[PDB]
Amino acid sequence: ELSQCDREPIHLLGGIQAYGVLLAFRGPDRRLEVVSANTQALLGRPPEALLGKTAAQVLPAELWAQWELLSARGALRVALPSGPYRALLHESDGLTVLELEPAELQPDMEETALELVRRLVSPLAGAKGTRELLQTAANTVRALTGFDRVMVYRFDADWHGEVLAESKREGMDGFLGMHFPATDIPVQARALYTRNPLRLIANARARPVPLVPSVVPELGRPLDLSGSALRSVSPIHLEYLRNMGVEASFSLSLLKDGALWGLIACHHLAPLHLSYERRRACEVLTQLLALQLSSEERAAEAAEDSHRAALLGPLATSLGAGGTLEEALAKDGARVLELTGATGAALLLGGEPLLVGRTPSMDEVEALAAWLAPQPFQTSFHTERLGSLYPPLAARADVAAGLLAVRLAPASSRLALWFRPEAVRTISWAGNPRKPAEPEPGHARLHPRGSFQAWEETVRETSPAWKRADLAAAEGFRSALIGVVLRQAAELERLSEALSRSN
Amino acid sequence: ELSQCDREPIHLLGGIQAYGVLLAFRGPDRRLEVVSANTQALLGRPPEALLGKTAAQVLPAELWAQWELLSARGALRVALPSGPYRALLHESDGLTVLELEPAELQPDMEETALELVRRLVSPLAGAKGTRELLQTAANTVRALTGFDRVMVYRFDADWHGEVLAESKREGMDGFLGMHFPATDIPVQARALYTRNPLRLIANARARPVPLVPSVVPELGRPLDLSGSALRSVSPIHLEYLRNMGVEASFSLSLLKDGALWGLIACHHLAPLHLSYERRRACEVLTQLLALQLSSEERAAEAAEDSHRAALLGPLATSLGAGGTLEEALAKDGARVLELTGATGAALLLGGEPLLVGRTPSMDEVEALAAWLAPQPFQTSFHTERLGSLYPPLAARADVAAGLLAVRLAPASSRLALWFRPEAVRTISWAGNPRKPAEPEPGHARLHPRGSFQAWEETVRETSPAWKRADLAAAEGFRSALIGVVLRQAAELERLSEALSRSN
Ligand SMILES: */C=C/C1=C(C)C(=O)N/C1=C\C1=NC(=C\c2[nH]c(/C=C3/NC(=O)C(C=C)=C3C)c(C)c2CCC(=O)O)/C(CCC(=O)O)=C1C
Ligand SMILES: */C=C/C1=C(C)C(=O)N/C1=C\C1=NC(=C\c2[nH]c(/C=C3/NC(=O)C(C=C)=C3C)c(C)c2CCC(=O)O)/C(CCC(=O)O)=C1C
Repeated sequence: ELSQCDREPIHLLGGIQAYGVLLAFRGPDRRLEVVSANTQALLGRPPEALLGKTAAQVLPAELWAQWELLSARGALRVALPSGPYRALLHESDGLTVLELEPAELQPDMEETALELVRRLVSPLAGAKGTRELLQTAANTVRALTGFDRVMVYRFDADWHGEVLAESKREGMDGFLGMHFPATDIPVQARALYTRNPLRLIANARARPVPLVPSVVPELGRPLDLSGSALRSVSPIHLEYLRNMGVEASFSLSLLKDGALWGLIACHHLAPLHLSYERRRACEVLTQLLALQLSSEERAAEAAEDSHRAALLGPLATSLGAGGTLEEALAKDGARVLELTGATGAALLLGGEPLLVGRTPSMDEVEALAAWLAPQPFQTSFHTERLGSLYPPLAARADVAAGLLAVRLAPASSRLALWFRPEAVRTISWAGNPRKPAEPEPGHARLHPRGSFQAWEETVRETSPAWKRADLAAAEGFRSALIGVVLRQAAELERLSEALSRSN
Repeated sequence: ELSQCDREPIHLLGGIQAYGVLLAFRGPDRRLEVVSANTQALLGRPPEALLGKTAAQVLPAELWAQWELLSARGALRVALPSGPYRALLHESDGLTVLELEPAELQPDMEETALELVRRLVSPLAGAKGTRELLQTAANTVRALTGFDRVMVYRFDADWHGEVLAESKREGMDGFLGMHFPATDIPVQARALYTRNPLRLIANARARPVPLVPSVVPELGRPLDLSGSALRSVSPIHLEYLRNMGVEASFSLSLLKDGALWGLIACHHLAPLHLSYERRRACEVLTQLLALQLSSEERAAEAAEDSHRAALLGPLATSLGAGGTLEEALAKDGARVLELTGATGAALLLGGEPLLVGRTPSMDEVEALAAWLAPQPFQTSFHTERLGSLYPPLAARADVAAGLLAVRLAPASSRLALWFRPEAVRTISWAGNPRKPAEPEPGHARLHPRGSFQAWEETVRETSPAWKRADLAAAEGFRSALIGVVLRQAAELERLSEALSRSN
C-alpha cells in the first residue's frame, strides 16, 4: 500500500461501524433500499427478507408511533423491549436515513439539559490568554468527558498544524509543541470536518459492518454518509490510531468565520462511552470556543501592534541624546533588534556596514547589497526564502534563511538587512516529541518518532512569515522617525562644514 | 411618592406577587410557617387553619411523592387537578420554601432546550465590535421573547447609566442615547441584581397580595426572598412602571468579572408569559454575553492606543518637510486635536503663545501657565474638574472643563496643554423622545426629565475621564520621541547661524 489516502475519497467507503444501525427510506413506500448487516438483532428478521418491503410493516410499532415527531425534530426517546434507543433522521442523496444508537440504561433524569452547559461555562469566567483560554477549555473538557488526554491544534496558513494547549492525566508523554505537515490531514477530511461539528470514533478494535447493497443502482455510487455520524474511518487512519495507542476518539472542530482554525482531540486508551446530553452540550461548547477565539485573536493582534509602536517609540530617545547612532545601536541592541521579531540586523548608512546580533559575514552582506540594487523596490522588499532568489547564499542557512530590506535613501543605496532565523531554529526544540519508546512501529505513518520530518524538510530554507505587524514595523523603521535619522545626518554634515570653514 | 426611596428595604419587604404562591417549612416535622392569601384556591382549604401543620395533608399527595425528586433539581413540572403547575424549592432564613407557579400546557417535549441556544448563538457570527454585539444580542433576544421593546443599559465608573443600543418595532418611543443618574438604581438593588440573573415582572396592574402571617414570630421581621424569583417589587416602582405604561419586564443582567457592566430590561405593554425553557436559555445567554462583552471591551483598547501611537507619527513627517512648527500645525491642525481626544490644544516652546482649535484666549493661558508652576506635578497634571483645583477658570468651562498639561522643558516652565469641552455639549442630545406626551406626568418620574435632568446637574463641570491611552499619547508627545525631533530644529537653526554671517 503506497501513495494511498489523498487519492482515496473518504465520504464513500460504504462502511458502518458496529456502534449503530441505519436504514435508507425513499418515496411514499419508504422502501428499504439500503439496510445494515446487524439489523437482524433489532428487527428480528434476516436482512435480505427486510429488502423490498413497506416501511410500515417492517418497522416496530415503537419507532413508528413517534415517526412524525422524529421527522419534526430528529431526536426523541423510543423504548424497545430490549431497551431505549436514540433515533435520528438524516437526508443524503435524496434518500432519508433512519439512524438508531444504543442509549444508556441510565434513567436520564440526572444530568439534565443545560446544566452541563453551566458547568462548562463557569470556569471560563477569566481566561485572559488565548493559549491559556485553550488550556482552560481543555481542562474543562477533560474533566467532563473523562478521557485521558485533550489536545488543541492550530492550523498554519498553508495548513501546517501545531499543538497549543494540552491537558492530560499524569503519566503519558507531553505532546506540547508538536508540528505535523499539512499533507497529514487530507483536503476532503478538512472539508468534512468543516461541514459537521463533532466526530466520534467509538472503538478502533471494532470491525466495520457494511451496508448490504453492493452499489446503489439509481445513483451508481455508495450512499454518502457525510452528514451521518456513523462513518467508518479510513484504514490508514485506523492503523494510525493503532500505532499511536488511542482507541476511542471525540474530536471537536473549531471554526473561525467558516475557516477551520483548529481541532480539539479527546483521546483515551480504552473504549469509553459518552451520554447524548454531554455530546449535545459539547456542540454548544464548540460554538462558544469558536466565538471566543474569533474575538481574542483580534485582541492579541491589536495588542501586538500597540506594543510594536510603543517599542519603536523609545528608539528616538537614544538617537538624539547626544551619543552617535552607531554606538547607540550597540547600546540599545535589544530594542532595535526586536522591532520585527528577527535575530539579526545589518545597517548601511554611508560608513562600513554594521552588524547587530547574528548576521552574515562581511563579504556576504556587501555582496547582498550589491545584488539588491538592480531589482526595483519602490519602498521595501519582502521575501520568505533566499536560496531561490539569491543562489550564492543558498548554501548559508543559519544566517541567511530570512531577509527583510528597506532602502533608507531614495537615491543612495542605504540597506537595512533584517535576518530572521529558519523555522526549525526559532521554534524551541523542546517542542519536538523525543522520548523514544522501546517498541519499533512502522516509523513511516504514525506520529510517534516517525514524524515531524515532513515539517522539517517542507519548511527547510524557509523562515516564519512576516506578519502585517512585521511589515508595518519594517516600514516604520524604514522611517524610524525618518526625521531623526535624516536630520542627524544633515546636522552632522552642516556642523562639519562650519567646523571645516573654521579649520 | 413618600419618604424618598433609598431608605426603603427591598430585601426584607417579603411580598408575594399575584400568580404564584409560597409556603415555608421548618425541620423534619416541616412546620408550616407562612402561606399566601390566594393559595386557598390551589390548596382547597383555608390557609389560616394550616399554620404549623404537617406537609402530609396540607399538600397534595403527588408533590409529596416528588418532594425528594423536586429537591434534586430545585424546580419541576407536575400535573395537578387544576392543571399543570411548576414548583420550586430553596433555602432562606434557615427555613425551606416551596413555591408554586402557573405552568404552560406544553409538556416541554417539542422544541426543547439546547436547540434554541444555537438559534440565539448563530446571529452572533459577525459582530465585529461591541456596539454591534449588543445590537445583535438585543435583536435576537427580542425575536425570542416576542416582546415590544428590548433595551440595554451600561454603567460608568461612578454608576451613571448609559444606553448603548436597542431594538424596537415601528410605532413606539425610542430612547437611544438617553441618560439616567446613578441613584436611579438603589444600592440595595445592585447587590440583588448581582446575586441572581433573572427577574420577571408578573403583572403591573395587580396589587401585591399580602403574605400571612404579617410577620414571623421567631425573627421579628418578614423572611426575605432573595433566592426566590417571585419576590414582589416596591410600590414606588409601580408608579414608575405605570408612568412609562409598560406592564411586564424581564430583566437580564450582564456581569463582567463580578461587576454589573450592563443590564438588559425588556418591556411589553401587555402581559405575556414565558416558559422556563426560554428563561433557562436567556440566563445562559447572559452568561454568554458576559464573556464576549469582556473580550470585545478588552480588544477595543490596545487598538485605539495603537492608532493613537501611529497617529502621532505623521506629526514627525510634518517636520523635515519644508516649514516651521507654526506652519506644520497650520497644515496639520486637525491631527493634533485627537492625539488626546481634546478639542483645543496650546503649545509654549519659548515664544509667544500659539493655539489650535477652540481654546481660551492667550491671557488666561499665560495666567494658568504661571499658576501651574507652583503646583507640583513632575510629568503631567490631569484634573477632571478644573474649578475645584483652580477656581478662576471655573467661570468659563465650556471648553476648559478638563485639561491635560505636560511640561515640555525638563526644569524650565515650557508647557503643552490640551483642553476638552464640558460634557452634555459633546453628547448627542437624542435622549429626548420629542412628542410631548398628551397625558400629564409629574415631570420627576419618567423617561424624559426627572431622569437626565438630575443627571445633567450631577455631571456639571464634568468631562469624560482621561483614560490611559490619551495620557499615554500626551506623555509620548513630551517624551524623547517627538520632543527630540522638535529639539533638532534648534540645532538646525544653530548651524544655519553658524553658516550665516560667515558663509
Ligand atoms: C496521506 C494522508 C494521510 C497520512 C499522512 C496518514 O498517516 N493519514 C492520512 C490521511 C488521514 N488523516 C485523518 C485523520 C487525522 N490525522 C491526523 C494526524 C495527526 N498528526 C499528529 O500529530 C496527531 C496526534 C498525535 C495526529 C492524529 C489528524 C490530526 C487527523 C484528524 C482527526 C484526528 O485527530 O484523529 C483521516 C481520517 C479522516 C478524519 O478523521 O479527519 C485520514 C484519511
Ligand atoms: C430612589 C427611587 C427611585 C426613583 C428615583 C426611580 O425613578 N427609580 C427608583 C428606584 C428603583 N428603580 C427600579 C427599577 C429600574 N429603574 C431603572 C432606571 C431608569 N431611569 C429612566 O429614565 C428609565 C426609563 C427608561 C429607567 C427604567 C432601571 C433601568 C430599572 C431596572 C429595570 C427593571 O425593572 O427591570 C426599582 C425596582 C428594582 C427591580 O426590581 O427592577 C427601584 C426600587
